Amino acid sequence: SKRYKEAQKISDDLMQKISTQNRRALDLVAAKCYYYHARVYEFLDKLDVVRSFLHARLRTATLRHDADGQATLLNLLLRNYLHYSLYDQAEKLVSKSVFPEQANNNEWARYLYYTGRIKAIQLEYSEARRTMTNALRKAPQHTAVGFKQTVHKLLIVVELLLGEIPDRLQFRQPSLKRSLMPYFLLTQAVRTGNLAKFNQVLDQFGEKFQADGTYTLIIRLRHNVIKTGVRMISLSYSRISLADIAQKLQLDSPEDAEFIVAKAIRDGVIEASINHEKGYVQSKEMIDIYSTREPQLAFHQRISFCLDIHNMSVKAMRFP
Amino acid sequence: GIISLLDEDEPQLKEFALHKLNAVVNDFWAEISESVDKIEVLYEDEGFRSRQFAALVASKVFYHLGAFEESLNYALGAGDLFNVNDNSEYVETIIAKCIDHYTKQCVENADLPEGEKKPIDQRLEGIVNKMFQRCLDDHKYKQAIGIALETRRLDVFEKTILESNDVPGMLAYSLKLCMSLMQNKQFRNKVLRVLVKIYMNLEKPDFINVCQCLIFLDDPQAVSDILEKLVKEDNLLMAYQICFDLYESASQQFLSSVIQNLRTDQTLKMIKILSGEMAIELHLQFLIRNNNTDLMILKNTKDAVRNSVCHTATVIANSFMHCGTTSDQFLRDNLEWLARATNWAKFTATASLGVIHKGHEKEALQLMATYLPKDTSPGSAYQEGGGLYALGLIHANHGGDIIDYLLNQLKNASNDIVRHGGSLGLGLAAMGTARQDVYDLLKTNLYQDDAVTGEAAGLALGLVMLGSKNAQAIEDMVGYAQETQHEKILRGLAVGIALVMYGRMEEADALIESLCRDKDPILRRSGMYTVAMAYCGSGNNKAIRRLLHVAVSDVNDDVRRAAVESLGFILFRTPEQCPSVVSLLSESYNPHVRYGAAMALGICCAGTGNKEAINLLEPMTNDPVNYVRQGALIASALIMIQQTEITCPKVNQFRQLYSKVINDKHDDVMAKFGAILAQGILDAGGHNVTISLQSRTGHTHMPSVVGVLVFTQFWFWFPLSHFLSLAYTPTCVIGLNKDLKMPKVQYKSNCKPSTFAYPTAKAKKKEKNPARVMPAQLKVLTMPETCRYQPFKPLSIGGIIILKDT
Amino acid sequence: HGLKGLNSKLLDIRSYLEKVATGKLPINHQIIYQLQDVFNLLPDVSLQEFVKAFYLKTNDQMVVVYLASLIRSVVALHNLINNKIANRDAEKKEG
Amino acid sequence: LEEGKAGSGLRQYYLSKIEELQLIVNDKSQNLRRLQAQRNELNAKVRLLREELQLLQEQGSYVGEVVRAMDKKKVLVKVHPEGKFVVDVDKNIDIN
Amino acid sequence: DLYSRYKKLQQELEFLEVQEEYIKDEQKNLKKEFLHAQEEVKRIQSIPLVIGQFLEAVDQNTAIVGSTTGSNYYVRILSTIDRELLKPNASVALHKHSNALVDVLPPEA
Amino acid sequence: MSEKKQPVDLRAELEKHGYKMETS
Repeated sequence: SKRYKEAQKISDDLMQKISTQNRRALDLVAAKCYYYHARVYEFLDKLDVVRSFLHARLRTATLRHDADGQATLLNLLLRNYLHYSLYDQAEKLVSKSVFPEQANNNEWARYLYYTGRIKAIQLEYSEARRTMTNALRKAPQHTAVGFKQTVHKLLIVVELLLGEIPDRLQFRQPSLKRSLMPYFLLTQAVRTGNLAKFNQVLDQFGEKFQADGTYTLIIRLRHNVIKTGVRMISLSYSRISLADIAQKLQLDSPEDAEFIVAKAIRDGVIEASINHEKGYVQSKEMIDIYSTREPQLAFHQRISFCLDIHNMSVKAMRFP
Repeated sequence: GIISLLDEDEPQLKEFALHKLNAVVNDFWAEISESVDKIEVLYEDEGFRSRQFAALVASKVFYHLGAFEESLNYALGAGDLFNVNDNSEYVETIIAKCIDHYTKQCVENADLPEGEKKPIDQRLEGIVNKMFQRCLDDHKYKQAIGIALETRRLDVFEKTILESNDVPGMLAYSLKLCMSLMQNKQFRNKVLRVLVKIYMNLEKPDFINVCQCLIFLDDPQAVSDILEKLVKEDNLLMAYQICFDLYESASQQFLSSVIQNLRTDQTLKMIKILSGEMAIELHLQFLIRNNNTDLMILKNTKDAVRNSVCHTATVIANSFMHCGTTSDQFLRDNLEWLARATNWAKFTATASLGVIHKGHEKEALQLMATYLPKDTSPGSAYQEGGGLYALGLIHANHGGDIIDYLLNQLKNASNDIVRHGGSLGLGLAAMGTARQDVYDLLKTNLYQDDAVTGEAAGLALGLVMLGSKNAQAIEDMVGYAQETQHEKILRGLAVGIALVMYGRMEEADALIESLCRDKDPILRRSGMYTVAMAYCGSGNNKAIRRLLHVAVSDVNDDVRRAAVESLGFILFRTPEQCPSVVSLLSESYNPHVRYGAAMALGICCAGTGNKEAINLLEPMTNDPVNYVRQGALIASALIMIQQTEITCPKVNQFRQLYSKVINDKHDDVMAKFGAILAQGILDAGGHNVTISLQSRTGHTHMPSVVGVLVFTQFWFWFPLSHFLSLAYTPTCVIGLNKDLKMPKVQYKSNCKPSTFAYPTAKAKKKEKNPARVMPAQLKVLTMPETCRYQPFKPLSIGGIIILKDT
Repeated sequence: HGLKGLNSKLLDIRSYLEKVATGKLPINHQIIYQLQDVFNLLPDVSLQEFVKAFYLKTNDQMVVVYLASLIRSVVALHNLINNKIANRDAEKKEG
Repeated sequence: LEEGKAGSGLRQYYLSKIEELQLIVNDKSQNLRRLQAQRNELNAKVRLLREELQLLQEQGSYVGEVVRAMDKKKVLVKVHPEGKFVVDVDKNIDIN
Repeated sequence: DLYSRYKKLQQELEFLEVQEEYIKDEQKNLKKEFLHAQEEVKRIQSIPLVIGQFLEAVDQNTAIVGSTTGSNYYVRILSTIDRELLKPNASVALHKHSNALVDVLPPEA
Repeated sequence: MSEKKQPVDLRAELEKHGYKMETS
């Protein structure tokens, strides 16, 4: 059936001409059995021979039938290429385009989960939290079954690296709960500023970390504990001695006490001022500003560009 | 990241690097992206012999990155190793980019026209003719002539027409494809002029290609060159075709040019063919013998005797259907209706005398002695003005000493009543002849300072200068429009300076900018008819820029109406798109836009049987406003011209709707004027003739377009309804073999007799008086196989053609 | 009003210097000295309070542009929701 | 031909892709023609509003009651605040 | 032929393109003229307007009303408000000249 | 859907706050 689909692929390279109004259905059906290419090849090992074959099909659809073709083939690329190294992070850069128009429906949302993990590998957390949230929020209606729960699982990972996360125990489903059970106490350890609470989570749940695949950020989150830990105590305490805060900051010597807060201002954490003698950290705050300009001026282009798209939709849907 | 090998000095590691590239690059297509700057080290090094293949792989990564023109630049610097190997698909893209950039570079260099031209690499043009060997070897003429049209150059195109086998006549309809998609006339005629020369070098001579250039290249010396070669060739029988195509489909000055260089048997033949007198006599005999009319409808409109607007109504309607019969019983059958005539009614009454007598150049003057423009002085004087108007309707296009006969009467009798139809007769008879003295004696006639004569001298001076694009004529017409207090001299000079420019395209836009920018609504409407006649036949969007702009933002509905009417003048070559683009534009709140748009759809699709225009005109006759229903009646008769019930089902439905609304007194007189008018349209020429704005050869018909555009608004000037008689052209099959001799020939048509009904085994036709025929029935008919007289030229359309004795 | 105010005082100040250059007596100064000093009344720039008027004017544009974003949300809510409703309904019912 | 007729597939495709574009933009005008004609007919409604607002003053309008009809086609009707009238057809609705 | 008609297919395309920008600017100016017409119908009419004694709405776009001088009338109602606030029984302000059906009271003082 | 992606796979506190008094 894959060879018959290859005869469908050669005919996908020829006729046309002209408006092969049946090739969109060929994009649909073939994307299915291109995922059956994935499953059948995954019965033994990776499909890498079909990675050059997919690149042959993905590039030969350029630029003509890429519409709805390139989106599904790019997910076929991204999925298993996310499983097998490498370079896809910089490959999708030059691949885009975008590629418009987004089709079909949830296809672009799941693509923003796939490339969401990609753009999360660059660790920029504003684009990563917006691509992970837009991946899950844009996907109706399910069932089935658990991979729509998986995008929600890995979604708040970048929110754990942000330094502030809510407790998600109220969002647990009858399935997603039993799947993330270790990840529960993980994000609970991210909320708390305790080091041993987070390290014990790593040692105990490291097996589930192998099941999810996300590891490297678990050891560096200790720096999120020192920055959220100092954000906690500084804003918390009136004037805290560097010896008393040294328990939760685990070192906080008389020297590095300057950099903890100073290099936190470099990251935009706390404004606390410290005169170092013994010393003591005296945290004050005076700010009255902002909450104004970018939100309202962007809302102008937001609403207008939106209603313009809703025009491009409604105005063009009146053919009947 | 295999590009890191290029850091080492010796080139053998570079050749081994590209040896790694061209294989595994499938997954590495994106890997070379950031290192392309390191590929530039090889591409910019002349001492590196493999820099070619370095530009191949650099063109491959740029092919994956989406860079096109950059891949073309490296394709030029990729040497010989690039163009030799084509596999997978790298070809269709780079040859699309190459041909595109090449043809737009050739178009760029074609507007210079000569000198300073940008450099053209030999490799990009190398893969032009080299990949064109695929078109030459596979023997595909459709694609070969396609790229031959792309290159915009006459050398390789001269090789395409020189390709082997045949292609016997295929250059003819290929030029039909060209002219269809043609943009400007710059390189068009330059490509056309060499094709008639390669047909002269061809073994089988064909006169339809030199006919195509005669109506396209349209230069005065070329027709004198080809016919001098016909006289040198001692050609008689087969030159009869192209000679009549010269008379029919070419301008009057084109005829004046060919007779000028020729005259410097066949000498009397060229006089007979260029004057077209035999065509008038056979048309007269065709109209009197084959006339099919119904007097019952004319009597039902007669006895109505409504005192308003009916004066021109019945006479102009029966003058259409009866055109050229000379047999008129009208004044005998209707009398009290004609006794009701007053004011301009007797103008139109004696003006119809010339519409029905159209043709018959000889006795037309002396046969009217009873109806002659008296000038008995119980003054009807619009009477004696309309009499010379009748003599001008017959004497349009060619003519004779009767032109000076009307000129002397313009200098005699009274004023300005003579100038009304008299100067119209003087200008209409000299139309297209570029007459000189008429411009002078009409200036001293223009200075007599009256009003109703304003349209008289305006249309006359505009007709005599047609196509001349003169200077002092428009300068004096725009110089007299100030001190005059009349708006009719403004409208006559509006169409006058509009009619002087015909087919000018962008050449007239210099004046069109001044006419449109001015705040005078009459002068803006002048620029609308001017831009219409200049862009007639062309679908260019440069006209629709300002034409449609003033059709939007202007506050005056009348000029806006004339703005949306120009869609029928300029777009008549492609009538199918007009119902789609003007669809909503007939739903507008003001009836003026709905009216002019209904006239636009009527005159544009008139030559077609499209049902969509009839569908959009169905609610138009249902509109509450009167004259929009009227224009819906006239335009609906324009779409049904010569088309019987078997064509569209709405024929008899509208025919009964015409007599219904005119016999119904409750309906408005205005709206019902276009009813009897529609009965004249549909029945025009006894159903034997119709209006044709587009000849089969591909050239537009000047007197028909000029006739209908002056006929647009009949309200301001009632006699303008008589000018539509010029738009009537005969549709018939003429079996004349040659000269005066008339053979007896009958040939078969394959259509059913239901199509032959004009309210099977073989059709019965002349045998040339010729016989009427439908444009749709011309393709199904076949020349007689067993008859003694058979045509030497393949028979396709009607008209007069050669018939050879066998 | 802006540009005609530019060429007004321009040509009027052109007459101010031209009358001093040519036409004397005089015209300087029945009113020249006092009128020209009235031109020199206000230069008029900051520091100081004119700097306070700046961000105060910024605080004035706050409310109106805040309301602007409010109308944006209301107009987009109503029109987009209702149009897509009547759109998807007309397509799914007819098709 | 490769120059060519196979190349004309790409050449004509550019004008096919712009055909679909211009077709998409053509509909963008077409439905706004429906909206333009919508408010244009509504402009004929405000002209009809003013026309009926012009019609109705120089006369007024009332409501009658027919107490009889005539052989002459007239009808016996009262002007109810005042004395009666007798008027005639009124050619849309007949006597019967 | 192929390249010929290929060069013939952008004529009507550019003509339809200039028709696009045309009809856009057309319905832009006519839209402002319709907004001007909205200023007319909202100006229409009075100020001062005589209120009158309303009885019932007989059928679409018209109704019967007595004036404050007590005479039943037949008038085509104001276009933009057909029904919702008209109600069976109210007091509708009648046009100065025509006594046209326009609007009722709040109601009422 | 079922298409595409998914088918693939200080306390409260009571005691301590009351103890803070008698601690010191």
